[PDB]
Amino acid sequence: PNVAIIVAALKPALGIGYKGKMPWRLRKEIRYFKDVTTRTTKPNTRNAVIMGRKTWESIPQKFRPLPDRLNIILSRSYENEIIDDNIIHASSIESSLNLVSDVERVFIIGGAEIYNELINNSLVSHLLITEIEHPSPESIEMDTFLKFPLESWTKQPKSELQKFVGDTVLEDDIKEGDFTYNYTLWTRK
Ligand SMILES: NC(=O)C1=CN([C@@H]2O[C@H](COP(=O)(O)OP(=O)(O)OC[C@H]3O[C@@H](n4cnc5c(N)ncnc54)[C@H](OP(=O)(O)O)[C@@H]3O)[C@@H](O)[C@H]2O)C=CC1
Ligand SMILES: CCc1nc(N)nc(N)c1C#CCc1cc(OC)cc(-c2ccc3c(c2)OCO3)c1
Repeated sequence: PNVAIIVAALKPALGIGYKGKMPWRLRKEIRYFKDVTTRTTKPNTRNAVIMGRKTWESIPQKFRPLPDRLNIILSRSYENEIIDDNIIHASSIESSLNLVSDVERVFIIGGAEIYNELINNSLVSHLLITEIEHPSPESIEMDTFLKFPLESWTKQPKSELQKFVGDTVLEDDIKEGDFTYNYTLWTRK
């Protein structure tokens, strides 16, 4: 299964959150998030999403786990166990892949502690970074930042991104309030 990292970051500091939660609510970006992590090319198969313990708690308690997707929560306290059909607790990402079978794609959906560690892993080959632009980056309060070495990564064209998402609509320069974001694909050099 292909392991990929999906994230929304504000240029150029690559910020993601403030005081434990996201400092922006983009309606079309959430729709993009729901479509890519669910869509499958192979018959009778489903995609998996790996998240941190703090992200799982921040996600609405009545709207968890995420429907149509295999929810995997990383925790050093919990053992490699299967609770139900959708929720699986694992210590590492290498152990979670061996435990589950018949999975097409694997997505990494948060958070900061997970992003910074899994970027330097051989399993991850693709990045679905949503680069957000703002006229005044200093105005938005931020304390959480991404530590990615994008110099070792190659930015793929829009045609390569379209193949990865399928028939998902990709709009250029999506303006919501003051924010302007674009979907980009990244592969290892
Ligand atoms: N815009 C975006 O694309 C998104 C932004 N975010 C932002 O990121 C922030 C969340 O990041 P953060 O606070 O770091 O929370 P995380 O989701 O990264 O979870 C951290 C917790 O997960 C556990 N953990 C971390 N690494 C491992 C590991 N390697 N093995 C086992 N367990 C591990 C630890 O708990 P334990 O010791 O119990 O195991 C730790 O306390 C939020 O503020 C949010 O705003 C998050 C998702 C998306
Ligand atoms: C959807 C935001 C997002 N975008 C991208 N590009 N990558 C990501 N990893 C994420 C994310 C995330 C975790 C998260 C945290 C959260 O608490 C603040 C709420 C949501 C969330 C936000 C909107 C939702 C939803 C979940 O279910 C469907 O509608 C989702």
